[PDB]
Amino acid sequence: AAAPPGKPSLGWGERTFAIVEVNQAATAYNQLVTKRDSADVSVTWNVWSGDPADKARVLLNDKEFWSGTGGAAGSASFKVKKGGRYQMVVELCNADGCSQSDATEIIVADTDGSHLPPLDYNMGEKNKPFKQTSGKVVGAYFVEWGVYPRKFPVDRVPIPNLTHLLYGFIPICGGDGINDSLKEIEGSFQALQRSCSGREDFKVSIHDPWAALQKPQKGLSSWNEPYKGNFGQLMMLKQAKPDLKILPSIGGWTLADPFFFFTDETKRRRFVASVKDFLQTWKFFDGVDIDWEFPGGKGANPNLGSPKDGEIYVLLMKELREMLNELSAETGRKYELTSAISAGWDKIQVVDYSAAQKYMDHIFFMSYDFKGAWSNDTLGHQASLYAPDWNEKETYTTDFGVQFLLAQGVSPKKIVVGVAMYGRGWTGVHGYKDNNPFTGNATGPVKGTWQDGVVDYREIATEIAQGKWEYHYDKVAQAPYVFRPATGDLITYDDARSTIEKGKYVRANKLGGLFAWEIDADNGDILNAMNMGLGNSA
Ligand SMILES: N[C@@H]1[C@@H](O)[C@H](O[C@@H]2O[C@H](CO)[C@@H](O[C@@H]3O[C@H](CO)[C@@H](O[C@@H]4O[C@H](CO)[C@@H](O[C@@H]5O[C@H](CO)[C@@H](O[C@@H]6O[C@H](CO)[C@@H](O[C@@H]7O[C@H](CO)[C@@H](O)[C@H](O)[C@H]7N)[C@H](O)[C@H]6N)[C@H](O)[C@H]5N)[C@H](O)[C@H]4N)[C@H](O)[C@H]3N)[C@H](O)[C@H]2N)[C@@H](CO)O[C@H]1O
Ligand SMILES: *[C@@H]1O[C@H](CO)[C@@H](O[C@@H]2O[C@H](CO)[C@@H](O)[C@H](O)[C@H]2NC(C)=O)[C@H](O)[C@H]1NC(C)=O
Ligand SMILES: *[C@@H]1O[C@H](CO)[C@@H](O)[C@H](O)[C@H]1NC(C)=O
Repeated sequence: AAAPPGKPSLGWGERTFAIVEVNQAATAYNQLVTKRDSADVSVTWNVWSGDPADKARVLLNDKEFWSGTGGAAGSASFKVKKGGRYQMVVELCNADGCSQSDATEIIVADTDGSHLPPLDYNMGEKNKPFKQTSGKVVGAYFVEWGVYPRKFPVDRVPIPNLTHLLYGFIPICGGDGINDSLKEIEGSFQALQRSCSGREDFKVSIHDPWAALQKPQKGLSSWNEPYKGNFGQLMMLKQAKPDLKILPSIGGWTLADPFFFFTDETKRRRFVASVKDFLQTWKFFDGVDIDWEFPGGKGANPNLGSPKDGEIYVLLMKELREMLNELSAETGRKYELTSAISAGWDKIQVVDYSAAQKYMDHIFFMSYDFKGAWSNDTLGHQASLYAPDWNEKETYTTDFGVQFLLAQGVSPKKIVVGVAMYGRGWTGVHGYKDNNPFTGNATGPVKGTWQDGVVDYREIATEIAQGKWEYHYDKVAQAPYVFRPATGDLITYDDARSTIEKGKYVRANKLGGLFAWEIDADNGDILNAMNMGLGNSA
């Protein structure tokens, strides 16, 4: 006896939608992104000779999203708040029974990666897979510019082997006076201004929208993937490892300048609000990393810095945490507040980290760049654990900084020790005593991989193997270095031996773990060492 309505046939229209719209052709951030709180779906259907007064429903994965009459040649529009891949069906009803259209798939995109398959990886180069068993922090920085000459997109990141991924860097909008430090690097200040065009200063932006959201990378080349570039892959990343913490790092050396204006409480509040907006917009992020270099000055800008920064650093941490607290209220998620701080005691002394730590999850202790080509007559270890035998009252070492930091009353668990995946070096090192090249003087920077005076560990590791270097290991300082007595070339770096030693130090002293700058300069050796040295499972 049953005679349901005719089978609805879905008309043609849009099949992909986005809760957060991204303009694939925008240079400015304000034109690049619009966050909506829901997407907006439309479906057309048609039944030749039907009863328009029948009942109609639109079902996304067998759940109701709309309800009306439709009947014969109908139409519906409704709002979807959570992204994913949905099977869409139109259902017709009369007094006998119901009819279901054939399913059509739709993509509702959103920035927590819901619409995306998991970013998958293969261990590359010397990486060996580990399990994060130790409960220790194992972090690494990923630079935005890595996708250009460096050829290191997100998919080359060995994500079984990390607990934290720091994205460097996120800028703060500012022109002349605000962000002058960017001018030492050609194109970059200008690149920022184009990005922040029409944007209030002291809000956060994206330094390179192309790299971040528009560049095609593996898995996202199709002409309408809502999100491509770096952010796109990072979304797929949280989908392979939902527990891997991905933090946006704000500042760094050449972007830290706006922080010195946060003495102005009005500007600070705008900033914190913009970070809140940033996280609601880019949901794959898990909180905030602050990289102000440095509170009190002595960073890129020789004209910026005040003792009054130590107190600002703590109020920024208080207000940021409070923002994340109400961000958690609305989203039910947990967020991390972290920060990268100097390992020099004279910069540490500026801030009361015992005062700030109650707001923070972790402190990434920049225990590298202790020495470099910025000096011809202060040669030494760039990232050593202890002072060298030929200079016992050396204050710029991992150990000294950590002890100094703890002495403020910081809880050892929050301190995450830094490891260098790069070398700093010199050339023309002459006039040294006792076959120790550090007692002499250089005539300039070593020849660098990308930049002068800096060398990727992969480059160093490979050339040591071609016999192009004299390898030595300071067993007292716990740091390696290569030397070339001919040309007078000298390079300080971290290798797997010093890195395992930092691991043993972290564990002996009940520290938080290790992190590395920067992930692309490693061949796998060092991250293997970090994991093997913190007690993780192979
Ligand atoms: N005693 C002090 C010394 O301490 C001091 O030395 C300083 O010590 C600190 C210690 O903390 C060092 O800082 C640490 O290490 C890293 C760097 O080593 C720090 O990172 C900083 O952050 C900023 C973020 O903006 C970095 O900016 C980026 O720098 C790169 C250059 O490598 C730029 O490259 C340019 O990229 C653009 C595009 O993005 C390129 O243009 C593109 O070209 C491609 C080609 O294919 C094309 O397709 C594209 O269309 C086009 N867009 C352009 O050609 C590149 N030049 C990035 O753009 C730029 N964002 C910055 O590098 C880095 N400094 C980190 O904070 C910290 N962990 C200090 O670095 C060190 N200076 C010394 C100072 O010498 O003084 C003593 O007194
Ligand atoms: C390291 O030493 C080199 C060479 O002594 C310095 O470079 C020279 O700087 C002077 C300054 O006018 C120039 O006349 C020379 O041409 C430069 N180099 C050479 C090879 O002649 C360099 O400035 C020193 N670096 C630091 C950080 O002190
Ligand atoms: C290295 O440079 C310092 C700078 O003052 C100088 O005093 C010293 O004599 C130099 N050493 C050699 C071996 O040239």
